[PDB]
Amino acid sequence: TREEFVSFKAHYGLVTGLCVTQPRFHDKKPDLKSQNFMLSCSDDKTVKLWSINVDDYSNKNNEEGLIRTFDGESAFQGIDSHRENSTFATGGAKIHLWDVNRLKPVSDLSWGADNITSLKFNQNETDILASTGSDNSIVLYDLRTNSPTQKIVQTMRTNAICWNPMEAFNFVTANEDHNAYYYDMRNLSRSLNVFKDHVSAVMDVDFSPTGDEIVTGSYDKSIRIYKTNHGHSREIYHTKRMQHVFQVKYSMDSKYIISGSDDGNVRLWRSKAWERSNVKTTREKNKLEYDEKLKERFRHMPEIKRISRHRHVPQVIKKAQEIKNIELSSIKRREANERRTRKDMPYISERKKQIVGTVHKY
Amino acid sequence: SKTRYYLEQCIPEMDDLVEKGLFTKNEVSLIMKKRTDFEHRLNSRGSSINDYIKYINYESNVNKLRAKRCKRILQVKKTNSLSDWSIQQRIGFIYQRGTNKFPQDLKFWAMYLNYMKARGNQTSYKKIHNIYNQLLKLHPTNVDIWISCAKYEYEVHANFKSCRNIFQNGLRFNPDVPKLWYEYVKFELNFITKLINRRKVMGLINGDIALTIFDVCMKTLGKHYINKHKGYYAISDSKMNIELNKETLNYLFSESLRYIKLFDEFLDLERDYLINHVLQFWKNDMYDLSLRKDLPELYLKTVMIDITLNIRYMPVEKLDIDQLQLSVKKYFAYISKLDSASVKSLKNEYRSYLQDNYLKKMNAEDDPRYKILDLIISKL
Amino acid sequence: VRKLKHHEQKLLKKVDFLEWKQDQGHRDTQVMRTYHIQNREDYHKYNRICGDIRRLANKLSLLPPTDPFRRKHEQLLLDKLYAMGVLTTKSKISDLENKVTVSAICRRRLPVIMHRLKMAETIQDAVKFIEQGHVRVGPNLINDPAYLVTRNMEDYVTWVDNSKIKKTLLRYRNQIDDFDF
RNA sequence: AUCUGUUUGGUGGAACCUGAUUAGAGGAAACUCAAAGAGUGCUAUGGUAUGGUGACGGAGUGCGCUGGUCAAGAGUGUAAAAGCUUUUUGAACAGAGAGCAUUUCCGGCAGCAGAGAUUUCAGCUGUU
RNA sequence: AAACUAUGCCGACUAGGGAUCGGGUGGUGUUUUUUUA
RNA sequence: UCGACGUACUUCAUAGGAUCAUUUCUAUAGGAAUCGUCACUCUUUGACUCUUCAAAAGAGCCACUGAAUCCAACUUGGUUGAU
Ligand SMILES: [Mg+2]
Repeated sequence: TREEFVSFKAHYGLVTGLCVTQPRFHDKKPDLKSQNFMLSCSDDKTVKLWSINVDDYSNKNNEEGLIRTFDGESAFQGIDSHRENSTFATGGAKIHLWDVNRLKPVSDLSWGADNITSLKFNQNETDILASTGSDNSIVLYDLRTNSPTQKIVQTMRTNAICWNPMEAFNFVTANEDHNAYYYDMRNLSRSLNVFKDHVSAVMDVDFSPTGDEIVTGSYDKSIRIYKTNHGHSREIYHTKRMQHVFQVKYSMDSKYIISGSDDGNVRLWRSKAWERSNVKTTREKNKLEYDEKLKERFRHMPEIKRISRHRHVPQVIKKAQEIKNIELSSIKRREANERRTRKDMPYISERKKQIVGTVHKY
Repeated sequence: SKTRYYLEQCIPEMDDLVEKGLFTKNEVSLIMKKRTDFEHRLNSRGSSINDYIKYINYESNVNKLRAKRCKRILQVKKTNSLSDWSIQQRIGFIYQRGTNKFPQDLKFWAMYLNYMKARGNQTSYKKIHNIYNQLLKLHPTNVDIWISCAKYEYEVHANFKSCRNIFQNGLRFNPDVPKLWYEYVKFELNFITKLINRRKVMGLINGDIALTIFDVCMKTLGKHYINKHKGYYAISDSKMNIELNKETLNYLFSESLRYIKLFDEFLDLERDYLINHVLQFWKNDMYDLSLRKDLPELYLKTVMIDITLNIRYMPVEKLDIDQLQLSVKKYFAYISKLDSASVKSLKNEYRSYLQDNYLKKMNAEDDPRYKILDLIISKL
Repeated sequence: VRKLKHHEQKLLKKVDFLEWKQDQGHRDTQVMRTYHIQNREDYHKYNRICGDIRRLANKLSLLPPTDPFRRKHEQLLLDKLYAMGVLTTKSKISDLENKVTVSAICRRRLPVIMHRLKMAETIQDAVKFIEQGHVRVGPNLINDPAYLVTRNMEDYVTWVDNSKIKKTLLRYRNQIDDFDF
């Protein structure tokens, strides 16, 4: 209905994190059917647990508002919750593991003195966690050992992390070098894929629940959608009223995209623009299904490429791409000249360029 | 189109028929042309259930023709290939499509059930249960369905546990139908007679439950009969309410008498004890009406059954004088409490009963009892 | 063709089975209807003559304005066309382009001039009377409805002497003299 | 009334002017033949198409799944409890058709006797 | 004697592309050359 | 008659927004359309026949064979009542 259940003035400062969780108190079972709970953290050094009345079910017929508060020594910057158990983790000057039924962090995790900017729990191997540091690093954790596991330092900071819902050991990173990197947990020396279409920093990334697509929000006032098997966007979404895309999410049906910009509006988008939400007759379904396979077969034809890839992007983005394309051609032309005379100048794959180093060598 | 998909499903069967040599390609073509018209008929607008019946009938003959060519040409009872069960699988599919399209037609459901029951080996009894489950949900208020699956699982299966549950559920939906009560009681005692005979059989080689159903039946049938004949509202006038009370007593009395006839069938059970429970039921005043005062005609029949109760099932050979005296002793007891008009009618009926059952069937010259019977009849 | 749906129309914008660009707007059919031309190619035969006039005028215009040759020929062409009746006025030389048209030539056909002289109620009626041999120009009967009448010859358009139409004209006014007929 | 001449209604529609139209304007007939527009009616129902290629189906067994009862364990709470949570386990019970394997039997052939209207199905014995 | 058809938004302001002049660092292999400088 | 001055008088600008124009896209993501037909009702247009205002011309002559109308004649009903 595009309407609010409730509005809370949660924090005096900035809301630096938010997650929707289903708590399990030791002695009490909350009415998950009639109430939904959300955890918020802010730079005022507190984490608050809220309760909201919902109308999903009519099996009943309150206690709507703040439930519990956690105080912290330092400011918080990112919050996420374990799916299976009630434990949740907050990222500030130190990444802390919390339990819903304890007012203090049950365990403290940290690679070093560097602060953590974001974190995201794994969706299948729920015991695994990944975090982003201000020192251009990605740290992997495992709650089964209650310790960090691996760390890689990249050329630029990564703003957000998302785990593949269908591949437990794969995650994508939103990076500040105009790129998004697809990584394998077990071998972090090399990336699986690189997405290069954006012209400003990528600020958030999200996997479709089917796992075959990702959506990236950028500081260039655009939203791009990528196929996991291709390194270039298939779509760009933009509006004159959207001012800085800071968050992007997929609806759990994979049919819609929710984007939040700094102008104060939360917009809804179709994952596929040409699709519609109505239930289709069998004749409709087959004709649309027939078209999709027919389009895939002739995608390589010149005319079909011309129309299919044509999009109207804002003028600022267009000029950025033109200037960006010229620079890369000059760099490629220039390295080609250098290789003629330079005896020892190796070939480095694009997937391995962004990695400055890894702690545990293999 | 849907038709083309269904026609292509017939192709693997037809490849088999040509391959085995039973049918020639020209003959196979003729069958498909006839099938093509039917499948188009079913998948189009204006289709009726008769189209499904026609197509099922046609497929059955094709099954027969294949069978006879199989013995004539192949000289084999069964050729282990797709052609054997392809027709049978198809006919079942036509039944499913027709039933979904036209659930209202109960005749088609019966044909579907008879067809699937007939091929017990080919179709598991589990599938038969699925058909009944879907049918019962669509028509909960048709008792003939409830008894049918009850009868089917008492005879083909003999699962009194499931059959009892069917009657339990059927009466839950249709408490106002006397017929379902009659069959459940018939099943209930049928379970008893079969049980006692097993005990009797066991010995050589080495009823209240129905009455409770009868009691709840009479209460429940009364409530619904009152709700009917009253419409949306109650009846304000007192006399009219009395009449509605009279109708249900007579309506309920006819039902009770119908059960009385049922008990006679069962020799193993103590019919006299079972009947006496019915007589005791009517002794109690019901709906503020007394049988002796308000409905004498029903009362005289109530008395008459009691008079002959001890001698109802006694054969002429085993006729005991003492038991007859008890019947006559009962006979005089009621006359002292009855009006003259009732006594005369009651006297006529009892005299006819004794004359027809005992006097007319006995030789006059051989038995001293015959003289005693005449003296009683003369004195009655 | 059935009315195209929205998605069909966008993909079939240029489809038109009844109007084509080479039709030139069906100007020929419109002019044929107005003046009841019965020969399909009469318009395009007239069109070629109009083009010949316009071609000559364009070439004449490109000669220097003070040329004696240019002024002589342009006046001669204006003199001749006015006499035929194709041009209503002789004043303006630009008329050779703007006001030289097939309708101007068609407007001098015998059926039309009969209509303007009120000899017939409609151009179609005039064509029928010509085909039925009621109309003479001078002493010659003309059954061709495409005869062009010059301004001078428009004075001699009249009915045939023994025409039944003439009798009705004179009988209506009670001025019929059977000696003449 | 060889009185009077205004009004109302019908008939008629010169001139000027204004507007619209023009291979002039119309009319009648239909179980006639065409080209289009709008609305309405009809289960108009494959979201991934029958239980089945002896490549199979039926019967049985085991595994799997479901419901609640009981017992035990863990957590929480208490002076000790009672009480609450449990994606912790086990027992028996009641099940669904809703999956997975299973060759243990049947579905070739002859005979015995039964249920139903010469044909259909069920049971038993011999045989491949 | 001179001018005589011109013209470019501006700035405290971002990232570039090709070419060129002067200097410096590195690479490489052709001109060059050899203990006279 | 023409000039200069004075007086009087006529004329001349420019904007904001939307839509339609590319056999998708007129540049904008704030917007709306992707289905192999079976019937019924209504409405518009056009043919064929005939016809009015309203007339005009007949590819023309003979022979045979049918049809329709109006009179004459006859037959039925009719002042006890036809039209
Ligand atoms: Mg404008």
